Amino acid sequence: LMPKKDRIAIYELLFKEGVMVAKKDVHMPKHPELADKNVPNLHVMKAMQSLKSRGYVKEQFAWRHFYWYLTNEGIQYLRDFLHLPPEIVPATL
Amino acid sequence: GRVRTKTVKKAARVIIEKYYTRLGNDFHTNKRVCEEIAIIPSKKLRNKIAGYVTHLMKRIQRGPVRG
Amino acid sequence: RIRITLTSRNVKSLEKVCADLIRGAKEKNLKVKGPVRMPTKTLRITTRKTPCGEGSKTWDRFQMRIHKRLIDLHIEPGVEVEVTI
Amino acid sequence: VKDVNQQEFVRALAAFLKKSGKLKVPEWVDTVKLAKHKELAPYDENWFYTRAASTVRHLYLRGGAGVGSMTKIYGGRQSNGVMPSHFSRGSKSVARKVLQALESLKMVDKDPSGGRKLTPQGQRDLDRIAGQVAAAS
Amino acid sequence: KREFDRHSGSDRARMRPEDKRGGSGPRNWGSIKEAFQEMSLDEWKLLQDQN
Amino acid sequence: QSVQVFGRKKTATAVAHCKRGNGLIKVNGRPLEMIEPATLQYKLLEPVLLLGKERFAGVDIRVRVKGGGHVAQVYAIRQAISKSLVAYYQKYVDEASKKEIKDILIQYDRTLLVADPRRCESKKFGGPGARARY
Amino acid sequence: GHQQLYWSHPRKFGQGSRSCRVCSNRHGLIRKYGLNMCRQCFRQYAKDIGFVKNC
Amino acid sequence: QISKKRKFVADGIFKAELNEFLTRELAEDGYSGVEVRVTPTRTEIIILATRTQNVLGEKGRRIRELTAVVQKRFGFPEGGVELYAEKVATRGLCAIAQAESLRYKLLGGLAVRRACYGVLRFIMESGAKGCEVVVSGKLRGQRAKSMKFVDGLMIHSGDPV
RNA sequence: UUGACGGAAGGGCACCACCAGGAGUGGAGCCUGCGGCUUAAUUUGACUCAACACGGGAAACCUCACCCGGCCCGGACAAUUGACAGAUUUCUCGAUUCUGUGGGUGGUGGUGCAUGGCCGUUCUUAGUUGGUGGAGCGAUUUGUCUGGUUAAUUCCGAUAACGAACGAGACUCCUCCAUGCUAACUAGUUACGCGACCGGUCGGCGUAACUUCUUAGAGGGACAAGUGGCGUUCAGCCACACGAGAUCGAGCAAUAACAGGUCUGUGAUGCCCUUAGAUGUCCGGGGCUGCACGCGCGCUACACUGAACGGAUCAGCGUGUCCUGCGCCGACAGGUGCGGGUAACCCGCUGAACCCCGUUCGUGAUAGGGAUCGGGGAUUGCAAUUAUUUCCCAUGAACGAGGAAUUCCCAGUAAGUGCGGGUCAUAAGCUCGCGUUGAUUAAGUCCCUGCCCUUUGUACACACCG
Ligand SMILES: [Zn+2]
Repeated sequence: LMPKKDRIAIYELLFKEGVMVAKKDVHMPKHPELADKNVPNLHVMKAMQSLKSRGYVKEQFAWRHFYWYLTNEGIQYLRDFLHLPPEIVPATL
Repeated sequence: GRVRTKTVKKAARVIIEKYYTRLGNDFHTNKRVCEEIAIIPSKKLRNKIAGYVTHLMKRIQRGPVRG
Repeated sequence: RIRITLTSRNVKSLEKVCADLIRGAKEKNLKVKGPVRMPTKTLRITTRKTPCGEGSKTWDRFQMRIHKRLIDLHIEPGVEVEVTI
Repeated sequence: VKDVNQQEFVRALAAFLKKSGKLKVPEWVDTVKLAKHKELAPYDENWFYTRAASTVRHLYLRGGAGVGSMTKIYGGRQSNGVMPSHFSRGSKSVARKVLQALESLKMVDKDPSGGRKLTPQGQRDLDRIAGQVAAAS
Repeated sequence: KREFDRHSGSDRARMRPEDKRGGSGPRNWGSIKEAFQEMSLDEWKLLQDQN
Repeated sequence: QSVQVFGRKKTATAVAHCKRGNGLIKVNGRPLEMIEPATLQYKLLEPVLLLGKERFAGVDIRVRVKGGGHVAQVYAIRQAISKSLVAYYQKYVDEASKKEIKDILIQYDRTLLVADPRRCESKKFGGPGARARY
Repeated sequence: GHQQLYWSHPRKFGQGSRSCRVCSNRHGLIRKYGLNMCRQCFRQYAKDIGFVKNC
Repeated sequence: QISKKRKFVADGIFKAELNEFLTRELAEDGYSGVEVRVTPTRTEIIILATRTQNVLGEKGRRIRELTAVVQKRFGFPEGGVELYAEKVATRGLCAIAQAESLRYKLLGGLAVRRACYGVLRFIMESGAKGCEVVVSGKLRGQRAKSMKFVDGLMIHSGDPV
């Protein structure tokens, strides 16, 4: 349960670049990349968990951090969720 | 505990059987000969080899060595 | 006057770039001060070998040596360079 | 202050410092003990003259000491009962009040760099006592 | 603490490892036999906010 | 005309500055007979009592010591003074007078001219010290 | 008032306000030289950091 | 402003975390370590892999995803870190590459004697003076078995190891 | 036949064995760890070496896994949010929890007898294995041995074996010097001027010479080399001269084994179990500190070879964004302002302790011992009560070298002595290091206790836990 403003701020950042990182810290007040927006770090790791469970994102782990990558299924889903044309692409494409 | 390993003794015998004319009864002279005619990766091993060459050279002058 | 600080964890690669710095600057007719060798620093870490408490009190000692040399005139991986005035 | 025995030097300098009745000698010299690691007060009644003679002697040898240094100079072993003994610094107020007492005699002044050093007057007075102990030996 | 440690406390495996089917089988150890690019989202947020 | 010779105990490095002049022997500015340990006062006077004051009556010696303990500095001072006179008699006096000094100091105690390499051993885990165990 | 109560215990010191940067473990931690990793994970990454055994 | 004692440690902790992250990521890509060359201007990461075509994406997107993941994890500025995937030769002389080649034959379910003996000869023909493969664990049974495979000579003690 | 084992024989080695001795431990108090008791819980792992100051485990909360109370979902994926008031009524958020059926998830939950990885131990003992040749139908054997020697299956020698590999050694890091190089305003010396004091002192100030002291690079040096003696005059040993040394201290460490430790180090992990009235998770409070007791590592002692009081005088390892210097306040513990140091720069010439030199104390349970308690001052922190530590005053216990037993140790070693690191908001009676002072005895032996090897025996081979 996260606000719709914070729900799209995580996806826009995930779509602006091609990757998404987050330290496994459910008690971290603000995400280091989403510092201007009052987005709790728990919302970032829990919103990316819903994307992983639907084949949209693949994850990794380096001792405290997740490493999320937008797949071809996830790029098209965010393209419809953010109401974007087929013309835009992430920074990794 | 002054027993030489087979690495020291075997290398010393091959040096004599190939460079008997260059060696003598002086360690410091044989120490420089073995440094050139043999590529020894260590200096302590060279001093052990050259020191046993000097020992064997004192035996050759009195008779044949079984090795 | 420029002071060049050179800090590395391996003396061979640290003195390799140190000699090339002195030689590379001596051909330019620059009066340079010799390489001042700072006292080496050994980062001691004495840990317990076993991941439990059953080991026979066997500790393992680690070292991380940081050699420091400065050059006062008027790069290989593992060597840090920092110039001053 | 060298060329003579330093243990008889501080005893003769304290006698000169007591015969010259100008030292401060605070009121609590009868109640205080010179360190937290000490069990009893000094046996000698005139301990403030003995310490002042020894303090000005340390400033002759190593100037710019200060209160924190004289606290370390006069430190010692601290018995902790059934626990092992450690080093303990001396008294800070005793070291501070004995430094200000030497300054009233113009023998010690504030060092420009660090703490307090010896004055040309104090260096003269210490060398005079150093000559008396040499002739008396 | 166990009295007889070497005595296996199971009827499925002893203290000495015993292979299944003598090492033969797919997931077994092995028997002793003979075998040898257009604009990104940053630009889209400007084109939609300039009108 | 002066030499600077060092004498080394465990960690006591005493450097004697043997320089021509009168019979002056001082340690850190203090006279030789004024060092705090009076029990070891004769150990510091062995180079003078054996060689005689006439050999030291032409050179000033100013020893500077640092490191080690009280006893280590004693053996380092007497070693620096012993070798500083030998090194002085070698570069500014004839070699015959050097052997006349060395044979007196070596026959009495070799530690006046040769430092012993004994140092503290590293502590091993599982014990209170180097050798002892728990 | 759960937002003012969840994770409201002051954690600015002690063994609870710090953990291993490798496995989130709070025991056997090594705080020297800014390692901030438990004693069991340092032995694993000793060569990768640069700590070798000479004696 | 960080001291040199903590700086050289922080440089080693970064290389330790960077190497381990690439093991869990480039496992099926023949990853065999990295070389971090830090310069005062920028930092370049050299990835060593036996299959470089997989370290790079279909058009070079995975290499873009790794360099974008490293700049965000370690606070590197945009365009401040560069990753260069390299190809290591003589795969038989790489212990990490041969451990991956053996692991991908075990999960396929061939054997532990036919698989290790096959990977033991690939190392010997690659110019190695000696090899040693040890497979421990449980397989087809409750009890764990240790299958050791040696070839040539192996130095165990001393500094040359 | 090869292993394993033996309560069979022989041989050998090792201060985790002995001998000769040192310091002890066991006795006292106390600090801690483990049982046993008690307990809403007194989490739990480990129990001969190879459990018991161990899990780097010195637990105020957190840690935390235990106990009793209350929230929270952090319920992937295929309407609902918060909240003022007081002990129930309103307002607010807006598709983000929609309730169920699916069946994810997380554990300091079980299983170390399902495992990985590390580690301990066998054993840091010297052991282990190809090629070719030889013996045997063969498994296998020989090499890999009667003996001598060595720290060592280290070597010589004997020799159906010869030549080799791993281990040992070599190697790596260490300290011992080298007035010879390379260089040093983040190291110093010396000569100089300057200036304070009575030619001596000056870590009191200044930039020219150059590297002894300091730092650290390179290259040297030591190899039983030289001499004498003992020896298959071999392998080596012993004693000497020379010399900075005539066995220096770690690290690494084979074949192979344990039902050794660890699931409570891991987003190492199989399975089982618990899954929202939770074994998840958070926040309070308590516990792990609980005490008739039986033990294990330790500290302090039982003094005059000493306690005190005072004088004097010497370290090294190392750490520092927190380490700390000066001027003030206070009796101490503290406080306070101004400072320095991300460091060979500041702390810092690390003015350490023991020790040394005076001064009183005088078989004395005493100025030995400072345990147990009272009354106060401070510091750390959100908060110390079950006293966190610390200071001051007072209280002044057992303990007069310690039973049967038992531990460690051969030279800068034992022991004494203090320092630093780790733990650390507060922080050492622990441990890892460091220097300081500095010995007695021993250069030997299988007597004991431990393993190793050969021979021998076996109905054992899951291998005597047979
Ligand atoms: Zn960890």
